[PDB]
Amino acid sequence: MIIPVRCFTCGKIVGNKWEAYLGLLQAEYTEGDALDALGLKRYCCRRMLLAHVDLIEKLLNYAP
Amino acid sequence: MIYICGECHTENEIKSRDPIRCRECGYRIMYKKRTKRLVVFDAR
Amino acid sequence: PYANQPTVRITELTDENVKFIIENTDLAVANSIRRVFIAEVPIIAIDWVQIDANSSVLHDEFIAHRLGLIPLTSDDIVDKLQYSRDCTCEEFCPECSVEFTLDVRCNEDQTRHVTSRDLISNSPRVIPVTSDDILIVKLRKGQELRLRAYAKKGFGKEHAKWNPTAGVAFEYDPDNALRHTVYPKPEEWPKSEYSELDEDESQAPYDPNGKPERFYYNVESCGSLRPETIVLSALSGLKKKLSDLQTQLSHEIQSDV
Amino acid sequence: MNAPPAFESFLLFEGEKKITINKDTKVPNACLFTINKEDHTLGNIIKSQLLKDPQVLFAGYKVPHPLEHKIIIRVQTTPDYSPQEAFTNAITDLISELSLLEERFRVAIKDKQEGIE
Ligand SMILES: [Zn+2]
Ligand SMILES: [Zn+2]
Ligand SMILES: [Zn+2]
Repeated sequence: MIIPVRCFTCGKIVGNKWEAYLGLLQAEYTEGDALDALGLKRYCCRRMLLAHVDLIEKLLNYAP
Repeated sequence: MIYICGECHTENEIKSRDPIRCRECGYRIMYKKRTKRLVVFDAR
Repeated sequence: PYANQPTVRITELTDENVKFIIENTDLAVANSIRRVFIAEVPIIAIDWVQIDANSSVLHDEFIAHRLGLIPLTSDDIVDKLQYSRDCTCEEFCPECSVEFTLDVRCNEDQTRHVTSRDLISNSPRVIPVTSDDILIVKLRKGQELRLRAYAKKGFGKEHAKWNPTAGVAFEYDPDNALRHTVYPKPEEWPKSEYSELDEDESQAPYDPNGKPERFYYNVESCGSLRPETIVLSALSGLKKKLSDLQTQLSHEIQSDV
Repeated sequence: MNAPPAFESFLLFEGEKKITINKDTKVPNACLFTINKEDHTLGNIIKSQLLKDPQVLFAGYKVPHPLEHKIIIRVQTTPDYSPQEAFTNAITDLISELSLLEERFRVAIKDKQEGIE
């Protein structure tokens, strides 16, 4: 539902990078470039952002 | 005790053995208010 | 029948990783200090949460879990803190704890991000790593959150929130001079980063009376400790384990009579 | 409850003692140490040092169950040597090795206070 704070395998901090990923993609950077610029390299830390579905933005549509 | 309407979220004290309806909204689904005794968690 | 004279040589040094090389030692010692960077280096982290009002989307035990994995600056004051099970105080005291506090309320219509810039502490030595911002939860107009947390001291055998390191690389013998591993077709394998072979060779020639030396390390860090004090605190922690076991032993073969 | 607290893996209880000696009766000059609340990190560091002694005939260790926390070490030496001797001489050689490596390391990081290049 929300980006995890740590990669499950390494332990590298991945939580703060979510907004940036959307922005780089928005800028039209190709996905491969965006991930590298964020600096993730190992293919265990790239799976974190590449395969994340953000469900928290759809539970904010229901009035409290 | 104190109940919360299911539509307008306006708290209203319902007395024992009394019909279940809101006020200013006329609604019939009530949610009980969260307790005030405190419970502690672990980040683990 | 005695020890060795290992020699260290650092290659890189940044604020998030160290590359070095340990020559002239045994494989068992070069590995036993690879498991100490991970498990037995002490560090600070949150371990006690109490929620007063949570009307967000995530339940109470979701937020109590995303808080413990936030890394706190544990640079210098980890050596002054007792273990809360050893300290002679009550449940908590400023000698074995650090108290945090969060309180956020959303009033405007635009959504609100509850980052880690809201964790407000009392001791100016331990703060979350901000000197971007880790996201904790998002709030809608009319929702709020407020809590109190304490941050204890421990290491990585308790819980994986107390280890101070990301991936820890390690490798030795970049070419199969010892044939510890056996390739079926040695031509399809990429050449290692540390290799010294030619561009048209696959393995070094086999030598039977060999022994593994010159181990290569690369230690990253999550943000709590500097990458060079993760190593200094590991060697100083492993030495103090053997030094304490030798006490119990000599206390046993002395009470043998 | 089936679930066990995490501190049971390294924290000693009240009645337990960390180390225990027993003499093996099948062969002479053999002993069997049983360290408590320990694992491969310490078990393996000892065995490799005992083999470097030219007066030790046997040395090994095992964790009898991965879900309990206890190791076992067996040593056998020549008839003019003692297993308790070979054990404590091994430890003082590890400590003399780690404290040395710490000095050579702390020098290497301050070897580039500003930088060598
Ligand atoms: Zn990773
Ligand atoms: Zn109503
Ligand atoms: Zn205290």
